[PDB]
Amino acid sequence: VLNKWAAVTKSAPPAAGLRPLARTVSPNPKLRPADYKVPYVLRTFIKDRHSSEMQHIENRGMYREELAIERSRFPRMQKTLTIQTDGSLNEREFEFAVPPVVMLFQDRLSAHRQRQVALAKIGKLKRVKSWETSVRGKESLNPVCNALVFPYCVPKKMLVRPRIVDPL
Amino acid sequence: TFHSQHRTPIIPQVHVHDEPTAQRIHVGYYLHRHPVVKHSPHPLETEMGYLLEREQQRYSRHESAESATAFFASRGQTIDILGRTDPNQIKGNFFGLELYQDAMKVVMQRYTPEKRLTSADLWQPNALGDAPPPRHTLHRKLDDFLYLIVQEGATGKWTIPHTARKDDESLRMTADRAISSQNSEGLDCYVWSNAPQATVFLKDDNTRLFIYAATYLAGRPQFASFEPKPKDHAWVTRHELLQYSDTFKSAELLKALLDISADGTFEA
Amino acid sequence: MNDIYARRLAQTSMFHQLMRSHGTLWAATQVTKEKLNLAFVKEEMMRVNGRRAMPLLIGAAANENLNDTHFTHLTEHCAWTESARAFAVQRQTPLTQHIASMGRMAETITQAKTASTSQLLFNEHLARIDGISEFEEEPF
Amino acid sequence: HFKKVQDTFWSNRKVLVNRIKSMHNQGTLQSAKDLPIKTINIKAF
Amino acid sequence: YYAEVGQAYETPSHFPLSYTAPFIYQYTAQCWSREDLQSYLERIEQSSGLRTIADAASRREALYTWWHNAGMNVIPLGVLQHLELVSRDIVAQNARKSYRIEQHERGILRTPEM
Amino acid sequence: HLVAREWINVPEMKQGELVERNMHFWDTIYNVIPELGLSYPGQKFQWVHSQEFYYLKKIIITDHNMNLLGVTPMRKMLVWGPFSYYEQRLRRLSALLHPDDPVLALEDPNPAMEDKLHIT
Amino acid sequence: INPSYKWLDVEPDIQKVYRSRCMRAALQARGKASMMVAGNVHYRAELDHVTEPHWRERVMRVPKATERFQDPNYFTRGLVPSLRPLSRYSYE
Amino acid sequence: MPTTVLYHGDQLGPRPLVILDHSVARLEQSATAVLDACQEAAKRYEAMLSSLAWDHGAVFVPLQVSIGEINVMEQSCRHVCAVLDAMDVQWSHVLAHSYGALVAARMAASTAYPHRIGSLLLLDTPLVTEQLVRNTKQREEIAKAKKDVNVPPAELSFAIESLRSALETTLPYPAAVDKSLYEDHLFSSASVFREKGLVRDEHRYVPVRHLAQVHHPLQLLVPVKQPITDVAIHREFFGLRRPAVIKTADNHEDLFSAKCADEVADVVRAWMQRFEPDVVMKRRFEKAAKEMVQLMGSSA
Amino acid sequence: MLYGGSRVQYLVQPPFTLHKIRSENLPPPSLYAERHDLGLEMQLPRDMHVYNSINMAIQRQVGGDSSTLGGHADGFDMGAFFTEQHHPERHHNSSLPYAKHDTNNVLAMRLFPVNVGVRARTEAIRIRTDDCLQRLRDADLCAKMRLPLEHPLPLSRRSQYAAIHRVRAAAHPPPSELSIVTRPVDRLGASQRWLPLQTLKPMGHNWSAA
Amino acid sequence: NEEKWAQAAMEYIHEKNHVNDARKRQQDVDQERSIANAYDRYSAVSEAKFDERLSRLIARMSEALEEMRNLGLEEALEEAVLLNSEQPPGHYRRPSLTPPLAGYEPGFGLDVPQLRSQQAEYPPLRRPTDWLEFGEGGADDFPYVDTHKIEDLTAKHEAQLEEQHGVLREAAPLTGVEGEGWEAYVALHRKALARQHLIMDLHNDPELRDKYNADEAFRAAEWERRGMGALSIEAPLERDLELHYAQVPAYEAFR
Amino acid sequence: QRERDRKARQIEKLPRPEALHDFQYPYEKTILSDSMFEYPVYETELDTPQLFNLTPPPDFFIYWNATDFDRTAYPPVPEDDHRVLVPSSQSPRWIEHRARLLQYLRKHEIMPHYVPHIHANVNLSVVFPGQYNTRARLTDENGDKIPPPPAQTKMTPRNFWFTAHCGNYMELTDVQQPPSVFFFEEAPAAASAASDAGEAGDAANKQSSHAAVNYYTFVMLSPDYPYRVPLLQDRHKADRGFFLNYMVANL
Amino acid sequence: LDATGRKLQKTMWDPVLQRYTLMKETKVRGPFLTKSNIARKVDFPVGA
Repeated sequence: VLNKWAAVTKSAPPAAGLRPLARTVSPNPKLRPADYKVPYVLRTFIKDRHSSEMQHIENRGMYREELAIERSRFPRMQKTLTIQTDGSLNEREFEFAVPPVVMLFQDRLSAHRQRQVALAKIGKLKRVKSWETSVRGKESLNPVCNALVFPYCVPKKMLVRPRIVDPL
Repeated sequence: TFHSQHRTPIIPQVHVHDEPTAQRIHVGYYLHRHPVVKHSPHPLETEMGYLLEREQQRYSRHESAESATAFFASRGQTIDILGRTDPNQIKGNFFGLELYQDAMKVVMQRYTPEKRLTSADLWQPNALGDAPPPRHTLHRKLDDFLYLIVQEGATGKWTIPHTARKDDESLRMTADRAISSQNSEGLDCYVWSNAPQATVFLKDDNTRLFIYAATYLAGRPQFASFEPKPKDHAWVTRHELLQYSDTFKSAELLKALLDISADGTFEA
Repeated sequence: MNDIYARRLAQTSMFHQLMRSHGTLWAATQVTKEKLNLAFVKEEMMRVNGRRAMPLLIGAAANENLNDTHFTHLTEHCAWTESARAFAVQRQTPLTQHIASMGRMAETITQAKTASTSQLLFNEHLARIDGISEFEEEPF
Repeated sequence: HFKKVQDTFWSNRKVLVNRIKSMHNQGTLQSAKDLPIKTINIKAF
Repeated sequence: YYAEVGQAYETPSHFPLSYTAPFIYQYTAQCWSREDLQSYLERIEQSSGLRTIADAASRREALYTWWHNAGMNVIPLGVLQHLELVSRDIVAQNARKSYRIEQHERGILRTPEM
Repeated sequence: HLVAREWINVPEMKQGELVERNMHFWDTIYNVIPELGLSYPGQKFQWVHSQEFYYLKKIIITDHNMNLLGVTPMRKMLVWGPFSYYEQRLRRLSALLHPDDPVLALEDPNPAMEDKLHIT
Repeated sequence: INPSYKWLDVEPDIQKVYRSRCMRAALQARGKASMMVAGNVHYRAELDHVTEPHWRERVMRVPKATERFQDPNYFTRGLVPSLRPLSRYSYE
Repeated sequence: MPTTVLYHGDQLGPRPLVILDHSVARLEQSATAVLDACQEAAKRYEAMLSSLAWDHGAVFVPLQVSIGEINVMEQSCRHVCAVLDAMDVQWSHVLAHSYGALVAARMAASTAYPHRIGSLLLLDTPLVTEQLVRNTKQREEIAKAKKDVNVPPAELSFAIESLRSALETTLPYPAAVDKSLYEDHLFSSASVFREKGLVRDEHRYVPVRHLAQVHHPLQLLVPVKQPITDVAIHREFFGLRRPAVIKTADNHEDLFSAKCADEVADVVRAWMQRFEPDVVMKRRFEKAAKEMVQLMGSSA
Repeated sequence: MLYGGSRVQYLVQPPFTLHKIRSENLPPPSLYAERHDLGLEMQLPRDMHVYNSINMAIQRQVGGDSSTLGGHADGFDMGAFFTEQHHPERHHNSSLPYAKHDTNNVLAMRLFPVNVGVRARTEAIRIRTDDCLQRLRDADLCAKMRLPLEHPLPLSRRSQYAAIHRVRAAAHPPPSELSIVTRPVDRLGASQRWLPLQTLKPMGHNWSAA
Repeated sequence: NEEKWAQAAMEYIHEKNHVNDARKRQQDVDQERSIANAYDRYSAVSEAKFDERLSRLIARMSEALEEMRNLGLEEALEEAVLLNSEQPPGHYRRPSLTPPLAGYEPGFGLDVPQLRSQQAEYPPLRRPTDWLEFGEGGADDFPYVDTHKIEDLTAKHEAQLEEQHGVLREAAPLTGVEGEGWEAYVALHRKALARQHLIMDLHNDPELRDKYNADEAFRAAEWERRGMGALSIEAPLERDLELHYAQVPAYEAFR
Repeated sequence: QRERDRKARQIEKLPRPEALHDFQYPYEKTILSDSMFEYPVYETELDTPQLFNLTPPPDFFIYWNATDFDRTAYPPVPEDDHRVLVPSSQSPRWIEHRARLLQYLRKHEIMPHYVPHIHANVNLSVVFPGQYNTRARLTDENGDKIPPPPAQTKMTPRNFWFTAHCGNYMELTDVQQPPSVFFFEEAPAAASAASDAGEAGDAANKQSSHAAVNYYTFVMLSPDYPYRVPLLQDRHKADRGFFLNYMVANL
Repeated sequence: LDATGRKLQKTMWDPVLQRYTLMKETKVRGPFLTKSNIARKVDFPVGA
């Protein structure tokens, strides 16, 4: 540092309040921290640094005069009419270039109307009946409990019974 | 979503094996029809549509790019199968299958969408201001739910088709045959739970009814074949069920029916 | 106004999808002795339907293994069939579901580009919107 | 600064999978965990 | 004044307050005669509900509030914050002594100079 | 600092005759600073408000206003009261500057030569 | 923790220590000073343990990556005064 | 709840038009003479509705004034929202000409009844007046300026006198009958504001800040000639939409003539055909029809 | 949220809760914190005798650290220290920002024409300051004597009649004594001729030490 | 030719914190603020009238399961409380904008054999129970696993979600509504797995089950040691209020 | 073993190209919050701290007219004004106001040094006759000397910021008139419960001042004559009294 | 390494001007103010 008494002294150094020093990772692989992984965030280069450095903050919690719509996540959704196989007209949206009204095959009902007539091949279309299921295959054991309710399961002395088998 | 059964097994219900001395117990099923069309849009909500669809647009993930193709086009890298960049002609022949184009040009000249308002719902006051009108059309109103209330040929009051519980059956099995028998297996019903939906203790017959919510899918509800010797049925909404309150069987049961009754509206 | 359709089509299902679910909750709230009321079922109903999808590039984000139990497919309502934005919350958008796997290398670029086209992402998407989809009966 | 770090990932990736295809080829049974980025499933390659 | 020096306050923490006066003084002569403190360090014991060195370390709030609403004319609060500085030391050291004796049984065995 | 108004009475000649046109100076700033429109929830505490003109830190708007409740302390500089305790820190800094250093820069109508763009 | 890693403390007040040393060394001359002082070199091993008896566990405890990055929403809701994610190591 | 209604069409549909008018009378008297009272009001609408063949039927509800103080507004809403329950209808478009307007603007504003009013068309009724709004925005600033103490009382005193010396008129009454009510209860100038000019108890009709909330799609009908309800102010409050004008009518009460009965309906029917779902749907698919074919025309 | 991500109700964010300050908790009004909060040319080097000053090898990591004392005891992490200490920037510069160094009058390095070369500026910000020192001494000398201000305050008047010894506070003169006119030649009413304090030549030094 | 498609594709994934609109003005950005509040003012009574109905639906179902227990149908409970796994069949319809057409076939009989295909679904759904059936030690009575395979399966996720939620708090942080929407969804799982971890500890231990059910402040203490709590939804102060001048946005105000 | 572990060490020599969601959280991204960026909101503005602890107007556009010179930027009035409280020993507000006042005195060098043993007992409020004047003057329009405002008769919001509070500021123009002294005391009571006196206290013939402490004397004296000197300078190196402004007795 | 075909540029305190200005790279040997570093005259947008 040059003081007042130096053989040569310099003019005004810059007050640091303008053009500040960004505290960013040193390129030296020893002077970067541990958790730091090379930032391969692939992104469309935003030119003006007003909109560039903005990415480097996370201000989804800060108060907003606007309404808190979940933004910059839902890409851009083009509505188009989808005429279901039974003509029931829905309306849904997609992000890419979808045309207007899209004719639809292979709907929900058509699949069910497919499984039935295919189950009509084996003739089992009609139904399996509970009260008529005098089939009483079971067993009761002590340390057993349902598994389909895993988050809210309960253990007790539970009767065991086989599932239904549907050929399809 | 109401996903398909991915791999979830179906654990059936089973005849019980220890006779618990079954008592006075009936099992009724509160049949209703899924909404056929969507909630009639309140004009405020349409004024909310021009809000979100504006904001959800001007804050798109990629603002200027008109779509995914319109974005992907700007690099010359396509997404579609056939490799078309100009997204106007991807809209003309979306699928690379020209038979589909045939399957369209017929529709866009012949198709005319159906009318949401059923003329069964152009109700006329000259019919009468009397006890509720005969409302038999299951095509009545496609916005709301349509519940089944049935009056017996016994005392005229209204009831839910209800039958007693045999000894070794559960309460889903009873409710399962409770409809299939009274329709000769001529209905496609769907009981949601494996346990009742409501409960009403009677003092007249001491009887304990277990309501069950089931959804009509298909099948003509042959009524004179029902158990409670019915006079005529009624497919009424959760709302006008208050209209039968005068002729209705049990004030203990009416509100115990409105309280499990769904609605496509929830403005009540 | 696809959401204001979805929202008003979840309440009529969270009504039913609770009717089938109150039992299994009643069994559990009998031994924990917690109170089974609106203040309990709502907490349940949120952990099954609402699932903010994480950016799909973390690996652990794509590995969410809790909202596809045999249960969470039963009490889950139909929210993400009525609007794709409700779908881009729970899962990611039908294309970003693909590109991200190629991003985290779970599928080669060639596996993405061909199978991530505007057409397949259409007929495939409208399978989940219907629930008519291929399974793997013996998952490996 | 940007353009140099976006392109490298594409050469830095092709260095990985090419060399790991070989480092699988050499008989080195390389599960999905021991290697740097776990989410890859080599059987997809 | 009391902790950084590390005097051997041999006063167990249950003595009356009047037996922390010989320590407080050695830092406050030129302010109050020694026999004057024994007029302040007794009115504290008489008027307030505090009696012991352990008390004046556990009731520094209850003590001051007494002084504010009862003392304030005689006892200079200089004494109090001095009285609080020793009572938080005599109590401290007795914890360091009582521990030093309780390891010496468990077999740690360190000399006078530790 | 940039002390400027929203409306500036700028003369202009209509049909060869002078007439006053209330100029909307606000549109002059935003063209100069496209940063103010692009507002994100952190920008009022941003370091450099406009990376073009990093010199610019505040824009003192001076427009006579008739509402009773003036602008809230978020957007008004406190200009009343004893701003210090021990010494009005102006008379201290008023010791260091000299009676011969600038206080004004009046623009020049006709400059002596290309250098003298303003007179100090 | 480890007697190999040392800091250099400069405490600004020279009178604050001189006017105690001149006592601490005048008391211990009359045999009236206690040797359990914090500043004693050979006592520091035991001194910490009289006051904080489980300080081993307070530095040995390994923190789960959940609590080390406390819910960022607790920072916007203001519950936690300011999140410090890198200050994780107990230097005591 | 009254039994007296004039249903115009033969049908009643799911969600018909619920037309309101002035507060007909008070049912303190029997329902028979007040029936005649609302029977003449329909004779202004019996004409307009005929041209507007409304596929949902059309209603007319009578409103009573209150025996008391606050029961003027809360009654009429619950009174209206009941006749929507006795008909099995929610979201009914409403017309309005008089005090039958404020009630809609009292329901569509406040909670607990925002789903009964779907639309709201104003025939000639002003909801706010320039004098009433340019004053209330000061009645909010003076409210602070009366409180805060930095303010100089030379400006405060000047701002208060300029607030009473330019006080608010009652809402101009678009009829003759409630000219009582518009000057009796709703805007009793000796009661609606205590501390004269400074605080106005607008909880009886509606606080103006809430008239800055009603986003129920709102429309104003206006005679081209000298109107009541200046358009300049209303566009400021209720969003920048131009109120369609009745280019033939001279003043109010001439909307209902034969000169306009078609277009005062042929612009109202355009309003009902903005929210009826089957209408907007047919213009929707038939849009995409004419949209798609543009892609089949460009295929060559 | 129970609806599957369809954010449609309560979209408007509720404004956050305010975190108040207890103004009584604050430190007392501090004079030494009143002076150096502003930011000026410089203080003295903190040394007449070089002891106690500060070392040049740590003159970079200061600025408000005159007050006695990281997030922890310390380990300095070798990061943000050796990552901020010698940034990629701050090297191969020539003018590091104004840190704590008693270099030339930077308060007057800003106010001066850049036209003049350096060695002729640092010799002219002093002749400016040399006058600002006389203006300050005269005000101290004139006020303490209750005299209305005078400058240059000639040498017979200076040494205020043997530097009167300040009769042995300071007081204004009564407003009868005040007036704008302050030069002694203009006060009484010598030659009133006027000349500037220094000659500014836009010439550049022709000896560069390197 | 491929890595150039991906280079343009992984551009499509990037979510950037982008500015407010430059065309927004304090004259409309409050109008849209006036609309949204005019909506939750509208939808409230449509939601208040919903959760009030589940206050009734639940009342009927609880009091119908507890009646089945007094009517002596004990074993009927343990088969009626069982989870009804049969999903509403494909026959079950989801409503659309317009009703079904009277006899409509896809494209009126213009049938495409391709677009009617049976095709994939992404991703492959693997669930926390596939480590039980379709894994080794093939459980013959799958939906009736032994309890000890649940005391371990649940103990796997609390050792997995606590690790999934470790990285997803540093590697993918996010704040605001989506944040408190992610923590809630997480904390609801660390709670749901906790009551599972609780019933087992309440099951295999025959001591605690009595003193647990003995009083209230114990469970409300024991539940506080299990991490299970009572999630408090933020109360909507939608009331028209004048926000304090310091709570104004943290950006330059609109135009 | 040797070359596999080498290959295992080649895996660590292999690059790790791993696209990230966004920037790494601690090092490049950062989390903003409302706590970081918030205007200082003093919970109570008695000491009038805005005028001293200045903070820059954070915003970019700073609206400063010329008319904002007249306005006397006093703080907003705080409701539950201390001046009307009564100094009972059980009043919850008072206890809060008792310490907060003694909090402010320690902050301003007063309590332990100038006034050593303050027995804060009574709720003193020295209202000044105030006009919110920006400077001493004459009436502008009327061409008249401003009539000296009368002795304050009642405490009020307008007379809030012209009281004597915990260190607040008052423009000297307002204090130019003698101050009105409102003080309320509670400490005198007939007994520890005002009971068993049996009409005693009535036998005290000075009820308003019946006790040996109830005739009060209000002395005002300014320690900073002629200019505010630092405590740590004047506390030790000089012994001079105070500039006695005012002293009423037998209040 | 030739990451930059462009001639380097930076913003640095120009100690003469006391202003942050551009710094275009250039060989270190050579006169730094030649008759090529003259800027063509221009009338500013100021003045009459």
